[PDB]
Amino acid sequence: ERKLHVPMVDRTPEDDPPPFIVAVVGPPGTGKTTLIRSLVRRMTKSTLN
Amino acid sequence: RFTDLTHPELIETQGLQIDRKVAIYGYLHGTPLPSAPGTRVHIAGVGDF
Amino acid sequence: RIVFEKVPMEFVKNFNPKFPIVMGGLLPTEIKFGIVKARLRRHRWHKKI
Amino acid sequence: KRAINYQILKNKGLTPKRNKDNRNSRVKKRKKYQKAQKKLKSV
Amino acid sequence: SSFEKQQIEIRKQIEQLENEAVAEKKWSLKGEVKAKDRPEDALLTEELE
Amino acid sequence: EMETMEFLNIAQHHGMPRVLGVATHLDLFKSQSTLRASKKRLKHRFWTEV
Amino acid sequence: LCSPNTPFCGVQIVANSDTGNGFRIAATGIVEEIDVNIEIVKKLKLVGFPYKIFKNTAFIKDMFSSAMEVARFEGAQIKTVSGIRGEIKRALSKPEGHYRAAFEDKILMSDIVILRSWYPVRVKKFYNPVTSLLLKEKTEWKGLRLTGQIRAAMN
RNA sequence: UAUCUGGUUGAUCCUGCCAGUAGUCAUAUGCUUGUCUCAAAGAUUAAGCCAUGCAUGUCUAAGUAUAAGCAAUUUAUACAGU
RNA sequence: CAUCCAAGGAAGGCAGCAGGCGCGCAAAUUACCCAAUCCUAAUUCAGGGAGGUAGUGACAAUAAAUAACGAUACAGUUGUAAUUGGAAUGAGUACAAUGUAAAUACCUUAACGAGGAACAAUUGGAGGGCAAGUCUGGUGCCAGCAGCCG
RNA sequence: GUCGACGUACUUCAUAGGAUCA
Ligand SMILES: Nc1nc2c(ncn2[C@@H]2O[C@H](COP(=O)(O)OP(=O)(O)OP(=O)(O)O)[C@@H](O)[C@H]2O)c(=O)[nH]1
Ligand SMILES: [Mg+2]
Ligand SMILES: [Mg+2]
Ligand SMILES: [Mg+2]
Ligand SMILES: [Mg+2]
Ligand SMILES: [Mg+2]
Ligand SMILES: [Mg+2]
Ligand SMILES: [Mg+2]
Ligand SMILES: [Mg+2]
Repeated sequence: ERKLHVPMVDRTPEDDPPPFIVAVVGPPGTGKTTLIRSLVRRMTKSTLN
Repeated sequence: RFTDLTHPELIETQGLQIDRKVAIYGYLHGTPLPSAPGTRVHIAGVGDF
Repeated sequence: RIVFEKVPMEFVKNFNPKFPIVMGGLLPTEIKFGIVKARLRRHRWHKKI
Repeated sequence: KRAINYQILKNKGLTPKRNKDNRNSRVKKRKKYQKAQKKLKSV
Repeated sequence: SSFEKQQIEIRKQIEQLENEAVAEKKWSLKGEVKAKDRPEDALLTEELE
Repeated sequence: EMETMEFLNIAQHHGMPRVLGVATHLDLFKSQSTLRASKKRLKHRFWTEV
Repeated sequence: LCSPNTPFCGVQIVANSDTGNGFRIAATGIVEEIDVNIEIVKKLKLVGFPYKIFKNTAFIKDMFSSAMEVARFEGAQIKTVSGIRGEIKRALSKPEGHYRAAFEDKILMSDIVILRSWYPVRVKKFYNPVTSLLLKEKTEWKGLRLTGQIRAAMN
């Protein structure tokens, strides 16, 4: 039963989909920027100052 | 990225107050955007163009 | 690349890259102006009615 | 810094008004029994 | 700028609406109204159910 | 904080997207016990929203 | 306009200067219909007093300033604060504004008779799009102020 | 089923009937969740598919060291410690 | 079925411990250690996701806080207190010590920790009453529905 | 095809009797 849902249409293209938008939202001073730099380094091995 | 295509000569002859022509670059998302010009779009915090 | 004409100059002058620029297509009904009938309730955590 | 208030923190929502006697069952039963004794004295 | 002109128009309208909000309501919006409070034969013009 | 709660309510009404809670500044805690209690309270409150 | 079922949220304050400490999400809702006109209406009550009573029949004053007004409201439904229902029968020629009414039961002098009526209301066509990106500060966009704020400002 | 409640008429009793009220266990789910001891974690009859890491090595005085290994040395020019 | 590839070839088996997919809707940590239990070896010594330790949705179970003793006040010897007096204590914080392989926790304990004791117990059910308010019906002033809206 | 038979799952109608009183 829990598999059932309202049928809908997904318009994501089959080929070459756009990048997923990841928004780092939070109060000031929580560490949004330092999170992005750490994440970017892991995937690309280069630090964005 | 954001780019202003206004010819600087128009900026000086008429002044900074003149309306500008701008080019916006980015990935498209959601349903396909029609190719023909004249499509109405709303830029959040600016207005409808 | 999308080019817009008659863009206000304040957008170009007061341009902060930190603030995102979100463009959204508009369906025909979004263009029309008129009276909107809706069901609305005060947010539960909002102090005043 | 805008810390969340008590309503947002506990999120008790809309609840009925409950007498303080419900917080401790021992006190509630003590009051019930003494009231019952006062009622026996009339029976 | 055109945006600035829009701002003057809007500010004029905000001044008007602030003044209207402060102003004492019309007799029709006072709830109970007696013949003395409202203009004589005010109901003649108006459409009431 | 209020901003965190304000965003969630906006997202909930406009179509809830994937939400991942990331807790920082945990090194500021001085006790392991109180750190676990804050994590448990913080996690359960977060579960109600998302 | 926007298609039905479109949810939305409403806020009263967007400027950082007026944020304060309270929650800023003021309203939530779902648009049900789109139209070009609406017929909001408001209750308007006419308040008068009786001066001469003949059992069920009675004469009332202070509904109306002239027999012009009574002319339309003949047969109108009226009742007292006590709940005795009545009808506006006929306008007295003298004095102006006085009319004869009949009630299901005899009314008292101290009673107040009221006529229920409905007054149309109009929606104000005010539209002030938020244009934060066009501002230098981008975080203190301010538009029409709240009634409480205006009253405080003028004292 | 029992007990209790209610309906069976112009009313009250005595029968009878009718309806609701019992149960732990199991599955799913909702709201709440402060302290001490203790303890388990299956399930689409899908024994369906797996990124990544680990899960099986082992030398005593007592099988084989000229490691161009280490450190001790003339306790050791066959070796002798590790 | 499926990974790498210079396309010539090469490498696969989590119904082991963690952790993923199987949906678009969901649930333990990719944690520490061999200190105990025992197992393997040439062996007292090395290894052991076997196993233990801790973390994590109220699985199933045990015990058990959220106040106790008075005075005053008000009301029909009973009830009610955002009244009032000074005594008690742990939830929590924390020197320390104990605990442990190292830690967390427990048991101890200096110093803090209580009147709205806001240090803010919950989940269900039953029954009211209020209006210049709203709707429906009719052997007048009534009845039904109901009443966050006067 | 508002088709027939069967199987399965449900809905429904048949409850008042004696005594006293007015
Ligand atoms: N001690 C500690 N400091 C942290 C942590 N996360 C962030 N910080 C500090 O918080 C400060 C701000 O970090 P940022 O990366 O600038 O956070 P931000 O989201 O960019 O903040 P804004 O850009 O000002 O809106 C830095 O000095 C960080 O060192 C954390 O976990 N522990
Ligand atoms: Mg930053
Ligand atoms: Mg604890
Ligand atoms: Mg829950
Ligand atoms: Mg408590
Ligand atoms: Mg304790
Ligand atoms: Mg040697
Ligand atoms: Mg596994
Ligand atoms: Mg040997």
